[PDB]
Amino acid sequence: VQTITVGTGTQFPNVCFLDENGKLTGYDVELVKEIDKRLPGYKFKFKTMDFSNLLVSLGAGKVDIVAHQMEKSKEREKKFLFNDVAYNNFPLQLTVLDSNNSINSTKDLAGKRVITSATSNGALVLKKINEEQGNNFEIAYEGQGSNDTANQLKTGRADATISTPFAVDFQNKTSAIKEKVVGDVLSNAKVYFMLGKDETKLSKKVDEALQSIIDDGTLKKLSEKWLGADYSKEQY
Ligand SMILES: N[C@@H](Cc1c[nH]c[nH+]1)C(=O)O
Ligand SMILES: [Cl-]
Ligand code: NA
Repeated sequence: VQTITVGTGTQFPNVCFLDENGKLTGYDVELVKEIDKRLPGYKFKFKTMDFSNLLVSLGAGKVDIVAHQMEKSKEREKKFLFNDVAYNNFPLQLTVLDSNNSINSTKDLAGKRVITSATSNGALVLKKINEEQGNNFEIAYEGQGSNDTANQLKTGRADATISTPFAVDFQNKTSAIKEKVVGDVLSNAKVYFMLGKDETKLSKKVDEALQSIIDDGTLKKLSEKWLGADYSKEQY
């Protein structure tokens, strides 16, 4: 039996987070556990870290796989292996306070400040748009607590962020700060596991397991539980 170390986070509610009993859980975590169950030649264990360190760790060989709703991009494919079978969609839109109707196009960001998560695909998508627009807006990276994305939108310190409907909808359920998506879909990447380029055997095994999880209806059930019925599909 080969031990596989999976890098993930703890700061994505319903995706990778610690519950009331200090147990790591959420969609990505539970999917990996389901995959492990179906691969008797492997044992999967987790290594939790800041999201921003996950691909630094993967690149240094300190984890074998990353599971954190990772969007496929050509930049990431130049460095890492993606498995073939997707396990979510992560369509990105500008996201604003529910009261704010001043922004639809990215052109409406001129002179404004956008807050995002360092190292995320959405940050890259925004960077490229900024450059296309002649550097006409500011991109900043969230911090913790009162400096997180939601709080900087609440106070007006940030005018917008970039996010996906399933995530926005879940956050809104319990928050005083209501966010909404606006405008066009800026990126429509699917979500996969990320591995080292040498890890072709493991990637194939993961795809076999994930396909069986799709085929028996388990992914439908897992996605309904964690993502909500509106975001739950038989396959992605
Ligand atoms: N989907 C993001 C990961 C993420 C961070 N926070 C929420 N999602 C990416 O591919 O970079
Ligand atoms: Cl196996
Ligand atoms: Na296993």
